[PDB]
Amino acid sequence: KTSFGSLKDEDRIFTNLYGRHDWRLKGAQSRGDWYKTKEILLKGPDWILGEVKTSGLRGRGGAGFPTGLKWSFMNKPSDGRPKYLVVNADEGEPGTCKDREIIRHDPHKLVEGCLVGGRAMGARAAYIYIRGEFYNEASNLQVAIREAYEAGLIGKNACGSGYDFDVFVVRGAGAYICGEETALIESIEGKQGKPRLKPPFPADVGVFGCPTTVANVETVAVSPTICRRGGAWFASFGRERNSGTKLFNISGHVNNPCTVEEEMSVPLKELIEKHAGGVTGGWDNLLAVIPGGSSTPLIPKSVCETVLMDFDALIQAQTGLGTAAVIVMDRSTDIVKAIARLIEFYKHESCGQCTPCREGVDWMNKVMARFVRGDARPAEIDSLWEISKQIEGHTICALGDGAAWPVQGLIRHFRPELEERMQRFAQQHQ
Amino acid sequence: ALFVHRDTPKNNPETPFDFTPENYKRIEAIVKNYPEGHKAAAVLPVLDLAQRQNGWLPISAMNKVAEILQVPPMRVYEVATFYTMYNRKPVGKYHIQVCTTTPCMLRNSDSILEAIQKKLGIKVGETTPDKLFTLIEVECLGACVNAPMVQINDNYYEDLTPKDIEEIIDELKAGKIPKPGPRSGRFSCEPAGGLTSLTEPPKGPGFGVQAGL
Amino acid sequence: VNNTKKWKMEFDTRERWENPLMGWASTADPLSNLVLTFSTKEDAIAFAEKNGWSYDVEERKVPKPKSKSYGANFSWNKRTRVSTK
Ligand SMILES: NC(=O)C1=CN([C@@H]2O[C@H](COP(=O)(O)OP(=O)(O)OC[C@H]3O[C@@H](n4cnc5c(N)ncnc54)[C@H](O)[C@@H]3O)[C@@H](O)[C@H]2O)C=CC1
Ligand SMILES: Cc1cc2nc3c(=O)[nH]c(=O)nc-3n(C[C@H](O)[C@H](O)[C@H](O)COP(=O)(O)O)c2cc1C
Ligand code: SF4
Ligand code: FES
Repeated sequence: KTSFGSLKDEDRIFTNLYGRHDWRLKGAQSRGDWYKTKEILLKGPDWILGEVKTSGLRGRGGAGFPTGLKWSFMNKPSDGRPKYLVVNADEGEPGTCKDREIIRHDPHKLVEGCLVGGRAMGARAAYIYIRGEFYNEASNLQVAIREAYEAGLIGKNACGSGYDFDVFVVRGAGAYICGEETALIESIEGKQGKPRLKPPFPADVGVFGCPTTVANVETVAVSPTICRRGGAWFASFGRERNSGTKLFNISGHVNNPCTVEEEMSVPLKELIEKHAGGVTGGWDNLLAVIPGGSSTPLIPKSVCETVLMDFDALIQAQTGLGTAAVIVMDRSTDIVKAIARLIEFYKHESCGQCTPCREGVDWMNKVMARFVRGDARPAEIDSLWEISKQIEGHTICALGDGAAWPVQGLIRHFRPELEERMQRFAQQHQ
Repeated sequence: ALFVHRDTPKNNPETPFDFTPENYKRIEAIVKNYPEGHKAAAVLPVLDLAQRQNGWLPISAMNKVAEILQVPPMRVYEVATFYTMYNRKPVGKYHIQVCTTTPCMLRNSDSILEAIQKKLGIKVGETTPDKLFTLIEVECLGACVNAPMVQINDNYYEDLTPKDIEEIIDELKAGKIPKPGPRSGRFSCEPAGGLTSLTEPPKGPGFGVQAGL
Repeated sequence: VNNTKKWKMEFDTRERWENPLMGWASTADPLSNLVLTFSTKEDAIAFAEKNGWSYDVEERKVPKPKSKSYGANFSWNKRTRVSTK
């Protein structure tokens, strides 16, 4: 298989993505959810971890770590501490609105994912750390969890398997940083959402100091479909090391901004011109695309023509796949205003723990605020580049990286527009 | 916008706060979601529960959450000043939150911020004099394909125009509660000109299930 | 810790009084500002004994090896949890 995309509706994992079917238990059981869950759980942890490792599932949260290799870190004998699957439903990334759709429209798929993943990792309970802004989605998921407790699908003797497993929902309180897994762990523990340093990875010391795996809503909700359909079925999509399907959020300057489930290595132009109705003003009106939400660097129109929407082809396009949140920016966009508003987001959403993010993201926001007006001299472009390189890899979590990278992409692909901004400032003010 | 407390006569450690008894049963249910010995993990819900009863957080709700969870009060003040939802000043009855990050800015959130400002006669951060509307300007709310959008207290109002948000403020001032949805033709997040996917009926239980299961 | 590397020989401090004109610290001690630096303890002891100075020796106090663990800030059951970070 050399061409990708054009995913059929029989291959969709997230049927009822759009809210057109019943999200409750009667609607979910007639779409395939909770089918033979007892038979999956009674095949033990090793079979489920083998199905996830065989599927080539990489972490849908945005980093793309191998999910079965990640979840096998819990597969070890206990030492008195309980074990916890913690589901990352925070989703603070600008551009990203897919986990909201999973929680709002396919909640039992997430609950069965919690059960299957927690059985795979020996977890006692599931904390679904949901965004506090998603109040309707959290009450929606709580109604589904009540339907799962009353059907005997979770809790004491889950699905008739003799495995006891609770599913808790924890609401956030308005922090983007509480999507990061250790800061999310600190936020569940009743503290400020400040990221822990690594090591200890959360499989050693996680929530309450227990063994813990934090996993995205999307990489959890696909796991019972992987265990039913087979790992080879999931691995038959996308390129190699880029297996499966993916939810995409096309937003910004397209005709039809939408969430859509697509095969992994689909071209960006095919995705936009098929599911989004194209760029406003046609494809020739395209200026730039932030491929995967705010933390990934932008790519210009010449790179968007041939690139594939998986992890490896976007790393080769010197950006990241990220959360697969495609923000489209047409030729009428002030791109420095957009990237500076993005860096303004990153300084309003930065917890303040370590020095390079706490100081340098505010200092990058001040430099970007002068760059929008042109109130600068061109030697401050390169300086800002080095400022980004002083934040990148020097911080605790990757929010410092996620604030350095849009600056780097903007400079790398749009230095002359910055320079002409500054020189027209210099000629109209001096 | 400050992160130190100054005792005013309406915000002091003798401002009357106490939970209702049904809120105490809710707090018992919250504390039972966590292991014994980690009652402090219930700081964020219970404090938010204190905001859902009182509308905001004086520094006796913080002290009550510190007292009934047996945590130090500074450990509650850190949570109350870290997280952007805990209102440490009394907001209006409808707390309008306009998202102006780049996916909502590219679909003209500035027009709707301006329309709310010229409908309410206030600007960002101010409250209307009848204490009904507090207009602030927030970051990404996770409704990016439904740009532009706002949030009012629990609800997302999506795919907005200036006329739509004027209508929403009209039927908020009339006492009614509007529908939390996209004000365009679509329903939640689908492509607007018809479905580009999922047009088939779902296959049902047992489709594609591998052998040996 | 770069000042805790070497041995020092000082002397007992003598009387410093107020100058009647300016209030300056007048002294009559010539050895008041005399600090000698030695690589080891035995060099300082040999130099004090060589010059007839009655001396006394304090031993080098190192900080003992501490046991540090960042994960110990987040224990399941121990008191060594942090309540803030
Ligand atoms: N989904 C969203 O809303 C957002 C997603 N992101 C994305 O998140 C990514 C950065 O997140 P991070 O978790 O910091 O990335 P990455 O450095 O940490 O690690 C990914 C996952 O693998 C695990 N892991 C990695 N090496 C491990 C090891 N040796 N042993 C055990 N576990 C190991 C980590 O615990 C983590 O859960 C970026 O790609 C960014 O685009 C960023 C912001 C928002
Ligand atoms: C600042 C920051 C915010 C993050 N926010 C989220 C998030 O909101 N949702 C999410 O699933 N992952 C988020 N992540 C990625 C997590 O660190 C982690 O990789 C993920 O939640 C769980 O791994 P997974 O991809 O295997 O599911 C964030 C990372 C950082 C650095
Ligand atoms: S880099 Fe920023 S987000 Fe990360 S621990 Fe430091 S202050 Fe927090
Ligand atoms: S950008 Fe406004 S909701 Fe995400």
